[PDB]
Amino acid sequence: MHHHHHHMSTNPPPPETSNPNKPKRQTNQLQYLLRVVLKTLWKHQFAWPFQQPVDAVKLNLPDYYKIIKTPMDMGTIKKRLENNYYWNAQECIQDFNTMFTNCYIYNKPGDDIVLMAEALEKLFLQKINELPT
Ligand SMILES: COc1ccccc1/C=C/C(=O)c1ccc(O)cc1O
Ligand code: NA
Ligand code: NA
Repeated sequence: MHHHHHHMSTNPPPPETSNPNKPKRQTNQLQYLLRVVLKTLWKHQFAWPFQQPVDAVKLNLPDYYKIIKTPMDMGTIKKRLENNYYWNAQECIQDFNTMFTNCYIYNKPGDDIVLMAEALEKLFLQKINELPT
């Protein structure tokens, strides 16, 4: 009897940051999303949980990827922007919204992590209120 001692929690593969077959563009709005929006959010005191895929193994959150089926994080977004992965600003904004929404789904109002996401989302909405063009 192994008692399933060898079945251990693992993280899923991270989201793709490059797809040569995906249509992509460099737009002023996407350049701004990288240079202004992401890079100021990245420097925020609360950015650190969001700077890379949730590592459910390290955090001992074995239920995270049971609950969250569309993970997203700013590290993935930053790579996508740097790799010219996106067709338009709205695709990138959708990834930000997914990142915040996942946090609110998995956690509860008043949790430290949710207060962090709320603060970043406030700054995010302030920054994207006006894009180029
Ligand atoms: C319940 O999750 C938290 C609660 C309070 C503060 C932070 C978190 C989440 C931390 C992360 O998600 C995280 C931090 C560092 C890292 O390398 C990977 C992560 O998923
Ligand atoms: Na929730
Ligand atoms: Na702006």
